[PDB]
Amino acid sequence: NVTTPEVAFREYQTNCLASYISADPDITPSNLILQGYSGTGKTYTLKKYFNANPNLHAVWLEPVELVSWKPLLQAIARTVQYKLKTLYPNIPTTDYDPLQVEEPFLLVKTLHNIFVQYESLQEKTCLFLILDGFDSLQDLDAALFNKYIKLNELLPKDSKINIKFIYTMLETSFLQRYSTHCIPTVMFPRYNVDEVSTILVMSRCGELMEDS
Amino acid sequence: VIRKFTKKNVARAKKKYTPFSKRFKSIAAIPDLTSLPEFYGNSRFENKLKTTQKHQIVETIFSKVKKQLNSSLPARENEFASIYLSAYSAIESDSATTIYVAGTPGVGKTLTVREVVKELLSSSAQREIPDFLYVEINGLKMVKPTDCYETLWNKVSGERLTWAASMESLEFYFKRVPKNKKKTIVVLLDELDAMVTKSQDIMYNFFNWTTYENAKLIVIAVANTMDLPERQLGNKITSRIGFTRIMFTGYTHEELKNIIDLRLKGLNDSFFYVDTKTGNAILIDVRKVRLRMSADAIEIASRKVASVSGDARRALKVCKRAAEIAEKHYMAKHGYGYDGVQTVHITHVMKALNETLNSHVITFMTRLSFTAKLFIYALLNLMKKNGSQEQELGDIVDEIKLLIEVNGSNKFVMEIAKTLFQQGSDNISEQLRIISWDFVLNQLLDAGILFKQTMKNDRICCVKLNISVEEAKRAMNEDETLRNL
Amino acid sequence: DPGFGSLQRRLLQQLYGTLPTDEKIIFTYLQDCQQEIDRIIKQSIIQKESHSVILVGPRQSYKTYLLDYELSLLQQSYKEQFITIRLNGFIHSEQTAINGIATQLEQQLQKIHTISSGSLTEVFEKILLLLDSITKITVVFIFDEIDTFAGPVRQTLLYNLFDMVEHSRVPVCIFGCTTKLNILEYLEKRVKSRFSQRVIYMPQIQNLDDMVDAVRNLLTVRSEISPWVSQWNETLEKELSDPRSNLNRHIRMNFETFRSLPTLKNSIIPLVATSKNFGSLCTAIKSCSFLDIYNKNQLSNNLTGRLQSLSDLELAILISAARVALRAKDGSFNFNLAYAEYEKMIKAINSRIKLWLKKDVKNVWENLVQLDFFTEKSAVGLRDNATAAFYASNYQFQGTMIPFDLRSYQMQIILQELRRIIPKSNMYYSWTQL
Amino acid sequence: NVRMMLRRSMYKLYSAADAEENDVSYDLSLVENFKRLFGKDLAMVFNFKDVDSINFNTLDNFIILLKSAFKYDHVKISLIFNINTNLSNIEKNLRQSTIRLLKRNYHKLDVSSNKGF
Amino acid sequence: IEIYELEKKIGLNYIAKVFSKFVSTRTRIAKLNIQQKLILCTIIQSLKLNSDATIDESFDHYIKAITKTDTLAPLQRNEFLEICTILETCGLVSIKKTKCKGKTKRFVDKIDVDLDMREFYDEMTKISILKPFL
Ligand SMILES: Nc1ncnc2c1ncn2[C@@H]1O[C@H](COP(=O)(O)OP(=O)(O)OP(=O)(O)O)[C@@H](O)[C@H]1O
Ligand SMILES: Nc1ncnc2c1ncn2[C@@H]1O[C@H](COP(=O)(O)OP(=O)(O)OP(=O)(O)O)[C@@H](O)[C@H]1O
Ligand SMILES: Nc1ncnc2c1ncn2[C@@H]1O[C@H](COP(=O)(O)OP(=O)(O)OP(=O)(O)O)[C@@H](O)[C@H]1O
Ligand SMILES: [Mg+2]
Ligand SMILES: [Mg+2]
Ligand SMILES: [Mg+2]
Repeated sequence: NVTTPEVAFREYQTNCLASYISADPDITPSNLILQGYSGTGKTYTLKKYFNANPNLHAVWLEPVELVSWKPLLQAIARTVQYKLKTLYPNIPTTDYDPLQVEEPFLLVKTLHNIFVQYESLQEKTCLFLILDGFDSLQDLDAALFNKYIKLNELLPKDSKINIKFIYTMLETSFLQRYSTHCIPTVMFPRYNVDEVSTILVMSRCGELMEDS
Repeated sequence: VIRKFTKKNVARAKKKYTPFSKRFKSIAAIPDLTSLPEFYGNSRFENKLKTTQKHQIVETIFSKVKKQLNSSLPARENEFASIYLSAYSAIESDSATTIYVAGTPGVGKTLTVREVVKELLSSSAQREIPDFLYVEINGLKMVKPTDCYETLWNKVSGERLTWAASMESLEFYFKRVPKNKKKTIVVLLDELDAMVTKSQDIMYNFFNWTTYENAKLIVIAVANTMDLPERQLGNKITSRIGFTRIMFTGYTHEELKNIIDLRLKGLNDSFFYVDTKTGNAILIDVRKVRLRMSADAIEIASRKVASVSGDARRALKVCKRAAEIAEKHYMAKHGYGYDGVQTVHITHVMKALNETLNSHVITFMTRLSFTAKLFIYALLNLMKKNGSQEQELGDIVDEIKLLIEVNGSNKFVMEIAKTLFQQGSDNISEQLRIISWDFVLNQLLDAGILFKQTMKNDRICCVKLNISVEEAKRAMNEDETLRNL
Repeated sequence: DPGFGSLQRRLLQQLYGTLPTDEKIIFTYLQDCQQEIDRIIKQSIIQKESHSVILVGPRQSYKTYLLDYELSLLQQSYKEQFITIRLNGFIHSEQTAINGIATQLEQQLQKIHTISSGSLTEVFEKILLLLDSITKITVVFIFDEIDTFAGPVRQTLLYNLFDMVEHSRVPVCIFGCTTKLNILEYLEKRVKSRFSQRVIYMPQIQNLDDMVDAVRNLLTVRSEISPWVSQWNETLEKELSDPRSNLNRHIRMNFETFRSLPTLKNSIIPLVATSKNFGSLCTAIKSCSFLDIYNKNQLSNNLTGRLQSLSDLELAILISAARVALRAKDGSFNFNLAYAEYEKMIKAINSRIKLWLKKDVKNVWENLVQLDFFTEKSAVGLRDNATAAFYASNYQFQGTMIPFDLRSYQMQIILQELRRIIPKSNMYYSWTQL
Repeated sequence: NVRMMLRRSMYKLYSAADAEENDVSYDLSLVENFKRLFGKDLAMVFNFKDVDSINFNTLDNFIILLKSAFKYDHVKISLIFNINTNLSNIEKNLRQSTIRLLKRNYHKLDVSSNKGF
Repeated sequence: IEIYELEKKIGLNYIAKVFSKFVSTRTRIAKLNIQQKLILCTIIQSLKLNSDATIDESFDHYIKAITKTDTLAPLQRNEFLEICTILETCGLVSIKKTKCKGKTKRFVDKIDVDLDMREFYDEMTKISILKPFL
């Protein structure tokens, strides 16, 4: 029950996003990876997909602006409960401080404490945590992504809020480090010269209209 | 004010900082600490984990055997006598001493020391010796190694202090306090190697307090190794520990038999009312069933364990595993659930012994895919070609390409080349790596079959076998295709 | 067609395994391991016997799936008999696992009917007072990635956990999960002595019939919740029984390369979901052309696909650098030597095409470094853990203080691989031979 | 490194803004949520001293990191580069994408002690 | 004094019994099975070529010695390790764990041997079938 948008040369990628991202938490994977190099339309296609489906609840994070793992954990704990406040304004909550999160298990504890107070909701829901540029953290090691892979197993199973992680990656070798985890991955290959010309015309002609 | 960072999860215990040397105005002002309410020790969570059963569970005939074989002294009598005589002489002479005990795991060190101090407490209960305080410090049960300072002082005085204040208090208590105002303390230091820090201050302090004239302190130090002080400690601590050290040897098979048959005194060669409707057995529709364990089964278990380790835990677990295997076979044929003569004979013990000894490694590489086994075969060929025990990944890529393109008359290679380089499509271009190349590499890395080096160049990165080459070739010879070429 | 929506939803949640517990799918090759795990957990929870067992198997080999299935099976019939503590070796450290055990203990004991308050010394001795010390509640420990706590320095948590298993009055079940085959050699001698030596190796797929039977279990709808169920089951059985069908060919290819049912599920899910009606789904499962499209997309950012996106100047510079690296004995090159080879090749082509200056070849060089065609000489790259990465970030490397034209680089693709899949009709193909 | 550069920049920004007008995390989300805490927009002037002595890889990565702040309507960023030798010696040390970034609005100003006597 | 009290003037014999109790590779070898004796011979031979070798490198050398001699049935790695663990508990083979020296730095288990080499060659040359394995 999802709307597929029309992206000019990312039609397969858009059908894959429609096949993987839905409001039903039963038929949605815990982790989803979008892999492609710079200017391959990953952000553009993901934004078009979430604009075509306003019922899907998405939280957007830029891991490049956070630099390290501890601000990334605090950013997740801040933005998740801010979105949950603005989504269900009549649900009474407790404002946990995101600076209390200093370790990954503290993030698990804080997310549990946030999610146990939305248990009066009717239907199970999806909260999509989009990490656009995970391997663009200046301070990245090989063990950080394993924590985010296995994070869903520490959160309660029958919760009304079920967090879903969408990762965006640049490097092929970084993604191939984690191939035995069998995460669903959509690849965004580099554009053709014809596709680059079409995108450049369709995105810059109107900007060349009203140049003074 | 604006903070450079925050510590919002600080949890600090309520422990005072003032040591015992400042607790009284003078040495002559210290009272009798034996006549003090909080000194020398003069379980709030045990009701948390209880609930109602709402069921009557089935206890089969083998269940009592499996409960009697749990870890929770016919063979330790000389060691008991030595430890008891030293501790008894130190208690009733108001002397301070160190008793060193070492051994391999599960040879009964902790059990013998605990039974020695139990018999000493029984002796002091009937006024044969002066009364003493018993303290256990396990070095592997401490968060910080300095917490032993916090523990022992809390066991002596009842105070809760920080560790440097606690160790100052213990130094003042052992050194300066007179003997007539004190009590004897027996301290068991279990897992002594865990109490070894960079500067050996804890070991020096604990063994140097035993060289104080007023201390009335007995330290029973339990260690893994006979020459742990000679390997890891300074010469002052090795001098203070002493030359007289007590070795706990591994058990012989007669003693392992004595332990096992002491566990099986009240149910081996005995009758049970079995109630074959459910199988729930009651010790003296319902049958009288004799239960026995074979004496030769205990013989072969005790002989194998006594040759390998002498561990009592290992022997008890082997016999318990044999009883579990027999119980599984028994409940399979009746369908008894959990809610004549049944024997734990030789073959259950042999299946219990061999299930720890059979290796899954060759069985694991047997059931891998073709591409993982082709990786291993190419790595073995490169290892025998250039003689190196470390091969570059690009060499493995070229060796796999060479083995596919050289054995191009093999029917399996004809059938699988398009799969390996194109995924059988004819819309996918020809690939430089095989299909599932990174998958099987990462799989062999998670299994621990391979070691890889941390370089970001994929071609010049090297790979090593972490398993035996003989095991790898024995796995590679089981395959029908790779043993041909 | 709401019936197609119902059938598509049912197929999708069968493929994600999110069925109710009574409808959960256990493959036939997984059944013996499932029974052994069920017997161990039933002897722990029902019969109050303490157990210690490590599950050993590769990633995505149903270690967590079987444990979760067993715990949800015993959840519906013996709910107040047990609590569950979950630890993960990646998330939890040696100090942090104590706090995790304490906080899970209080929130699990508040679910049936403080321990977690204080410093780490107080919390750990309170956990020991609770565990080291009507019916008794079983405490089930699920320890994922238990190999990270069996390290070479000290194994304090594993020591105290196995001591609770072997010498305590509260019955405890400890399940370790790892990928390491030689997990028993990781253990310290006293930790191994307290361990029960009960290791369960997860079953592998042994033959192609196991994969075909598992696919049959996954895609057969065993409930009549759609009117299209019988036709779907008929067409799926027709395709699986036929040895020459496309789906059997894809299963055979997976058996030869990946031998992984999660890998096949990741391709089957968008085939099911991208269909818009029942006949389209039947055509999709009969042809499996989407599986070919998916397989093509999974490789499109590999070394082969990244080379086919290069421009002519990019390809020429890359060929020149591969020539210089082949002639070198350390396989190393810089921007100056690659530009010399490039200008030599352009001169010998135009003597037999625009020559770009070094100022403009700088950009193409930076793009080639960015697309992981070149890499810096003896660069470690991404570090294993956060400590080593932190050490590397506080060091100034010698390859970042010299000018860019003298930095040593090495090729991720050699000139022979460049010759192999650059087409024969390309302009610079003749210079791939040397 | 880039982490310490951003952390010092955000500590200086938060300290100065609270000095002129609760703890936050010293990263670029403070730039994102600046008008939500302080009620007015922001103009940041970065003054890089001794560039010729700086690691140009770290400087390039910090510039590309600051480029992410252009997506916020309330942010204006100025960069000052104190250069001791010449411009070409530093344009050979940055990436070509960084040179294209800096060329959009830049001003050279030759101010030395020995300028025109 | 303690030995006198347990076994019952003191004398010289009790001092000598103190030094006998609280203080040898000929007797350790003599208590072994010929299968166990071959394993010890291969291990000291294994630390001749590599001189920092693992279990799986020592076991690889052991399987080489058998195929050129055909003395006793060749056995499996785990069996090799428990006989090597048998030589732990009688006091000949010593096993440690450290990071290996090489391009890859991860943790391996190794064998070290310090038994007196003068008495090792005397005990093994009496047995004719073990003399190929020196
Ligand atoms: N298919 C497309 N149709 C129209 N415009 C497009 C398309 N793809 C990209 N663009 C334009 O090009 C810009 C760059 O794409 P985008 O930001 O999505 O790239 P990206 O892959 O996310 O890059 P990066 O890794 O640098 O973040 C878009 O913001 C948009 O203006
Ligand atoms: N002589 C014995 N008689 C009966 N049971 C014994 C004997 N020795 C050991 N056991 C059994 O084996 C268990 C292990 O013994 P113990 O805890 O004393 O070992 P340890 O020598 O201190 O070993 P570790 O170095 O592993 O701590 C005991 O709890 C008991 O069940
Ligand atoms: N609770 C669950 N419910 C449904 N499916 C599950 C559940 N847990 C795992 N799976 C599925 O099982 C498959 C792989 O099994 P699983 O996750 O148990 O692997 P594992 O061997 O435990 O992995 P690892 O070693 O990485 O922890 C995947 O398709 C995954 O989605
Ligand atoms: Mg983007
Ligand atoms: Mg002990
Ligand atoms: Mg798992």
